[PDB]
Amino acid sequence: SEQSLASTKTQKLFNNLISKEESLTKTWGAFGLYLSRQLRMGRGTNIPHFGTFTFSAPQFRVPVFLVSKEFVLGQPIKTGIFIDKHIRPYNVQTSGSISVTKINFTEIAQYADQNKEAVKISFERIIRQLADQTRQKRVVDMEIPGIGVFQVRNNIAAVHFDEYLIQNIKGVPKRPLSERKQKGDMNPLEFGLKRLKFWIRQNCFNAQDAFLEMCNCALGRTRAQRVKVDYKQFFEAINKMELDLNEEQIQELFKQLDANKDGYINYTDWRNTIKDDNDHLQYIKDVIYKRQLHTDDVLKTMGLDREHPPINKYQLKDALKKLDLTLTDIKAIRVAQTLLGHEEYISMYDLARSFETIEEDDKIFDPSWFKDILYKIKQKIMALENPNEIRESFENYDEHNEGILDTANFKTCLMRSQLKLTVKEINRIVRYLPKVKVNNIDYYNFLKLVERSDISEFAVKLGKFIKDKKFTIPSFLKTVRRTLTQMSEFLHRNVFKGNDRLDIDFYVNELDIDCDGYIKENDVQSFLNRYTYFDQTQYTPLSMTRSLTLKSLDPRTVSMNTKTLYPFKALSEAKVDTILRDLRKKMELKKMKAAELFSTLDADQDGFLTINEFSENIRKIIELSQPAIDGFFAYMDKLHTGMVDLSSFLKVMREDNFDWENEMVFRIRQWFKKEGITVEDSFRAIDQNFKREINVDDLEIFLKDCLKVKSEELNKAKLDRLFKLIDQYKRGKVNFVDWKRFIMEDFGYGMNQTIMGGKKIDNISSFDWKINARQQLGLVLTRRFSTLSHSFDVISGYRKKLLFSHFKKWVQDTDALRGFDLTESLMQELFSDLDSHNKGYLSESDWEIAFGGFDWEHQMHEEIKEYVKQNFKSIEKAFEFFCQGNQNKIIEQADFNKAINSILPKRFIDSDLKDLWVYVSSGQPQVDFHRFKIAFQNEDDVFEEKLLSKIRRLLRPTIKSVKKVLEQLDVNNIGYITNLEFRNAIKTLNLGLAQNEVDLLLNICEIDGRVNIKQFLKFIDFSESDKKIVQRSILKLREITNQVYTFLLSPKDAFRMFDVDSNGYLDFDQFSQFIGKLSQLSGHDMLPYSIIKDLFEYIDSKKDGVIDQAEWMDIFNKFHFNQILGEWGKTKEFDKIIISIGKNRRFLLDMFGSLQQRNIPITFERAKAIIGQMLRNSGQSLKEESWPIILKFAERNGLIDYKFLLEVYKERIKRIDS
Repeated sequence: SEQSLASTKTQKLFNNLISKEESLTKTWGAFGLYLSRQLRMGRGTNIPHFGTFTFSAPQFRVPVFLVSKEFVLGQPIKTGIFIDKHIRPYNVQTSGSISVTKINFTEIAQYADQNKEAVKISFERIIRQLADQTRQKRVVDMEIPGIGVFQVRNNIAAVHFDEYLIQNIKGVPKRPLSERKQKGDMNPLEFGLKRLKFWIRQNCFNAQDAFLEMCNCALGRTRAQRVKVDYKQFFEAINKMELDLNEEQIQELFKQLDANKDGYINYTDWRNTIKDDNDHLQYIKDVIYKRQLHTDDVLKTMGLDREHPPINKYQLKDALKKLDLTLTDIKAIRVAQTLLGHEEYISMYDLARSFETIEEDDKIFDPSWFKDILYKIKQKIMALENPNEIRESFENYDEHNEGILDTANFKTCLMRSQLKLTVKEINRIVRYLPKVKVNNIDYYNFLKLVERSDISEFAVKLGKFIKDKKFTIPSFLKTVRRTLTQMSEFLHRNVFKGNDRLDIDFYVNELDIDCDGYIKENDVQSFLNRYTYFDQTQYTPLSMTRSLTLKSLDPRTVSMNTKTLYPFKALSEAKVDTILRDLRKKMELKKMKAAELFSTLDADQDGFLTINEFSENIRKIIELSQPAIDGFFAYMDKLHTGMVDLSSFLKVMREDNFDWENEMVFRIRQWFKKEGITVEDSFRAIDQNFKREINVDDLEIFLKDCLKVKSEELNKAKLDRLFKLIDQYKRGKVNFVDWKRFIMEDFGYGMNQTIMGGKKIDNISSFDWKINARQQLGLVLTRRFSTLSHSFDVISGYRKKLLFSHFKKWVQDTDALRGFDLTESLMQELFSDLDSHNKGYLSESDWEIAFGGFDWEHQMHEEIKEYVKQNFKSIEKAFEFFCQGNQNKIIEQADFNKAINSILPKRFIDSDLKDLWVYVSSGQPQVDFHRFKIAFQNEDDVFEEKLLSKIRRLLRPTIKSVKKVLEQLDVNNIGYITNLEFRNAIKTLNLGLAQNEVDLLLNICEIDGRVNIKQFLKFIDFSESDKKIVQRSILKLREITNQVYTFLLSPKDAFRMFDVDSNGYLDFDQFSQFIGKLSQLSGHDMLPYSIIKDLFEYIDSKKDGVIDQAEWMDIFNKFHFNQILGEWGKTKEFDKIIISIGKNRRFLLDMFGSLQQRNIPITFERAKAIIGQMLRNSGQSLKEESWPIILKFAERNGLIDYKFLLEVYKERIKRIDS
């Protein structure tokens, strides 16, 4: 144990610490070797202050270590012994005359290669340290090298010796000395100034005119040149000058104007304060001010936006000429020069600041009010109860689903929404939305902008990366090549530098549609064209054979299923009707028929419709948004197979499933739960003809009888479908392996490698009929063609694309789907399943990926070796059986062929057998064992339930009636019997029950100290399933017993004869020769192996591996006149009568010769009367019905030839005696 080693290292560490180890280690090892030697010697080892090692008292003797009373002073330590993981005390004070020697320190010294005194000192250190522990530890365990662990617990001590040592020393104390010896050898102012200037420019007054003007306003019409204005006159003027200035602005303006600070504004101060700036720049500024133009409107009028890069003088004058239509180029250049100053470029912020435009208030997210309103609309949208209400209203107002609405309708939808948008905000938004078709707006673009790292971004970036540098898809593939890993590395190094290579793999695994590990042109095409639908995995209809959603798990080689692109969401019926009405009226205007549209939509003329082709084609008639087209496409494809054919598109223009079969699979699995019978028994429960094969007849019988399925619901088609679902190996007949794997296999562990020939796909049931049909397809292809390329070419008819017509024609004239009976829709979905990229056609690579993993020769091989492994205990018994008893232990072609034909009838033809020989022998004319090995490598309630089941099994062959015995021990017919007579009755039944379980039955049936009978009989019986099993075996057994009677006379005599070893028990080999002899004599065929083993298990009711005389009788006792004949056969009276007949042979010789000499024929009556008289003379009486067995066989032509009977009886005795 680890604790013992830890304690030993603890002792060593303490010793090392005290010293501050090798000596002590070597000393302990040497002492252990010495103890091992002496224990092998059989001599006791007495060591002072330890105790003595000795063997136990007898008989064999177990080593026992006695602890000395001086091992620990003051604390009594008792002598104990270890047994059964436990340590028990020992109370033997005598050594049983076992000579005991003292410890030899010189021997231990020479073993340890150290000084004898040193070894003694170390060993004494060991004893003292052990004693100190035992004083301080209640529990002590210490190991001895080559002996075991010295264990202490609760003041009880013993040593856990080595088990191998114990077996070795067993029997030593009785052998001579030499053998022991051999065994033991181990060799404000600014604003006011602006307002005053604004007026001065407004009324076109210069300094003179403006001065005279406000002088007139403040002081009336005056003509004096020298006019001075004080603060009060200036204020009343401001009131009369409507400058909209408050008192503070007025005071600041007056203070600034009064340059001399004399309290009066003379004309000198006003020339000093304001200068004539008659420039068009101030004109434009005044225009912006009076019209109250916002900044962004002015910018867009000039042709520039907030994000426009800095502009030079040329773009500046162009924008200015855009702003003012009347301005000339020279004036615009002057204005641009003034604006720029000494800078080559003017920033747009500088331009806006200089223009003194109006900035919008309450900006939160972006200086542009357009993005501000977009963000506010967004926040309200996810603040809605339904964020999708706006798009629903937009679609409702779009009667044609064009995605396009005029200004009026888009306006109306804007007002009618809850967005709480003002009319001014609403009409401001529209003016900057792009206008398609003059007066129409695409609201999907608006929704995308308002809404505005994943698979979509990765696909878009990859597409742009491909497009920018002008590479076609094969050119891109070749450039990358200059597999998944290379693609990932190239993407990480050339495109997505900012993403981790792990994320690059995370995207490339989605780039691999076909999941073969290789990215071809089709993968890139599908990924670029239909990437948008990678997030509709929540809408696939879960056929519960396939469960849950599973992602790209970054497979090593173990791949997964496909949850990928499709437009699965569908429009509702009313809107589909509206769209159909519109499209049909446009077609009627076009005068273009339905089937004409159907052919026209099919661009590639393949007979089907795909989402890419439809989306690119239907838009050429009616403008439809992506959601509308996708939904109507989903509505058409009720099969959801990725294609829409002529018929379904007619029907939309104008099913069936497999839930029942898998549901029955679950129900059958549940019904197995209650039974408790084994897999072999439940397999026997179906095959009622012992045919080992559950054909359609056997399956339907089991279905309608047990499962109580209505006969109206069972037709050939679905029964064949269920049978094909069961049949793993597609053999048209279900053996033991087939049904066993049907019942046992788990759904979610990917055991379907055995089906798909090594290819693994997880979370897909092996029992899905799609995969079974694929397996049948692959096996037929491998059987009827050489190379998959050749098969692809011939099926495709030397074409590059395989259409649905070619495939259905080939399966029809090939009968490859016989037994599945798939309908047209089912064939369409199968062809869809074969198409991984949903292109509507299969390429050569598709064919190879779909069927490359199947090999009928290989499949043949693993099926054969699986059968061999399961049905033979070892490879040796197998090889011996296939040797057919050959004395050279080498299997020639004929022997192996015969073995294969017998073991698996009708599986193979001569060519298959020759191929088997070629495969197994590797071209050698003979096969040996090495080649064969290589080629073929309350709890009580359940306890009583088990015991009752065992007793029901054991009472099957007992001919004695339990009721009869129970009544015979019930004298008064009261119905209660006490324990003693119940025990005697159970013994009389001779059920071989051990005392513990008969006491268990006593506990079961104990009521007030008595056992009750009627309810006991009610409790133990035969179940319906057991009765059905029992009824099955008579007919085979009845004819076997018929042959035994006719040829082997009686079963008892045949049992005696074939018990060659004379142990009273038969193995399976003697039984094999039993059927061999019976078939040879009877002229019937050799019964093959599995029927033989099943009959052997039926006869062997004890499961002990052998058949005794009792079971041999009881099984054969089951087949009134014949019943009593079988009864008397098992009796001691039968053999006693034979012996009494045979002991007097000479008497019958003389008597029969005397009758013959008197010309008296020996008929039946005379012989029977004489034998009865002889039996009466010996005190034996015989029943009249039991005469024939004694006499019928020896009769020839109606006469009894005595010599034949006498000789066979003599042989009978000669066999019986031994």
